[PDB]
Amino acid sequence: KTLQQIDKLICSWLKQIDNVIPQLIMEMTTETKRHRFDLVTNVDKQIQQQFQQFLATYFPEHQLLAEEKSNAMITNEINHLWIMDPIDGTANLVKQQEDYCIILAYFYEGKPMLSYVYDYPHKKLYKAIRGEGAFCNGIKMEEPPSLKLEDAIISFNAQVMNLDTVQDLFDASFSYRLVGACGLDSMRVAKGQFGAHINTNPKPWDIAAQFLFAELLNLKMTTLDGKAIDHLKGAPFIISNKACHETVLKILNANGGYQKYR
Amino acid sequence: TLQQIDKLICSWLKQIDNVIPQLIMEMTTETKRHRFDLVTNVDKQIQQQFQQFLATYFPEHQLLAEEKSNAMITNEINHLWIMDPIDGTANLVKQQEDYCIILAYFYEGKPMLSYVYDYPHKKLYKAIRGEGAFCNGIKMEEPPSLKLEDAIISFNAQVMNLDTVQDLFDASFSYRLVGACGLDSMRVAKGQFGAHINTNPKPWDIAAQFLFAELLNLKMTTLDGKAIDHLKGAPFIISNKACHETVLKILNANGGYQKYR
Ligand SMILES: [Mg+2]
Ligand SMILES: [Mg+2]
Ligand SMILES: [Mg+2]
Ligand SMILES: [Mg+2]
Repeated sequence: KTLQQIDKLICSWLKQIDNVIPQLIMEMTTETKRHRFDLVTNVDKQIQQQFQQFLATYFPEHQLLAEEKSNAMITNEINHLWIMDPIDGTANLVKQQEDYCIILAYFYEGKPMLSYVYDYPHKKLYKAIRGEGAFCNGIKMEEPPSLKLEDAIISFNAQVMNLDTVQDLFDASFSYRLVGACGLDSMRVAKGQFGAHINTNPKPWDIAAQFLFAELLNLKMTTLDGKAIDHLKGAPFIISNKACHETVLKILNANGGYQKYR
Repeated sequence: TLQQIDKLICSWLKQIDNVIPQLIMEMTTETKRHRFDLVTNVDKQIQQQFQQFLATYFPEHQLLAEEKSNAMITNEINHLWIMDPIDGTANLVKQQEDYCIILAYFYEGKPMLSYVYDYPHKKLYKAIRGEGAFCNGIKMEEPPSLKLEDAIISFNAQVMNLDTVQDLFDASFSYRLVGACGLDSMRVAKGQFGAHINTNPKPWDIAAQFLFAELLNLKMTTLDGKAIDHLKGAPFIISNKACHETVLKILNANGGYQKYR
């Protein structure tokens, strides 16, 4: 199989989920996990099951690393690895029915080859294909214009950060917005609408697709130390326009750094 | 009937839909009071064109609007339209997304028609005294009750004290921000958010919301619980009914929400 061929299969499968999701929204059940605000719905689980049955049924060699199942499951060493957040932004799904997505990323011998962020509520499928480029619904994306921090909007979670560094990021930037799903706030950076998105504790599925978007669109995607991220393991991370990446990291690691307690 | 006036407004909106591309094509950006206070040709032309519409079809009606001078009398005026030609100009210029047109009509002080048009996503929220509130025709209903602890909230955390920001985070389900008063308010009308706060809105930022709040059974007041005068700003909130008091309580507590540094 060629990559365009695999993409044809995956797009096709993502598109056919437009048919299923409404039914699941209509019969939505909710459980908690690590605490009462750590939600998981019937929608998350059904989308994951169906992808795994789809993977089993076309790429039986390939593995799945995904949020709503256990994963061991090794480096890398796994020739063909899929990583999935069946619903990124479950809270938003639950509370708003909007601003959530589906994340998939394909890795061959550890190198990222295909990435998808599907903004279902707005029927906007973002994908990235190595050798072809990045697209939103077939409309090819290009590297965004340079944005300095003071000219850019930033997105991050202000509840899990020391309020001093929160303030500094407000002061240093043009404005603050939050969509509330890593894949969506990440896409706003890829489109050039936000200068940078931060998440101080993502799981691997929250950021798996963004790797290839960052590469093909000359974005910086690093740890909050400016280091490479290991796609199997999470790390605190940033996805940024090139002209403001250094400035945001400088601000975050300043004065003892960015955690509550420093 | 306002049904009639509504058809005409809707038809003006359709016409503006065909116009905005051209305006973007030749977009031009200036700043007003500071580097963060933007205006573009899109703002100016949309406004000028409603002014023309109104001079054509309703010559006794008056217009209070962001991009022009306004005097223009408090009380004592029978047909008044309030306009924010683009609400979320920062979003337009920075994101080309999440901005709206805000338009509302007031007959002897009373809300009769209101319009929040989310052009980017082709969604028109309207409200019509006697008929109801609509989103592209689908009738909007009063949203379910939302206690604060089960609700997402939206506000500008930069303009506020960081102790009351925290206390607001502590008491709600989560925090989001769209960045246009029109759209953050419509999230509340839809029950996606429990409340939205703006501490220093202009009349045009909040003018459409009065009529939505009334018909959908929301609360809309100052940050002291009072009636808002539609002709002048005031620090304001629009809230699901089941979280209004709690939010106001938290905002006024420990000496208030205002910056101290
Ligand atoms: Mg989760
Ligand atoms: Mg998830
Ligand atoms: Mg303005
Ligand atoms: Mg405006």
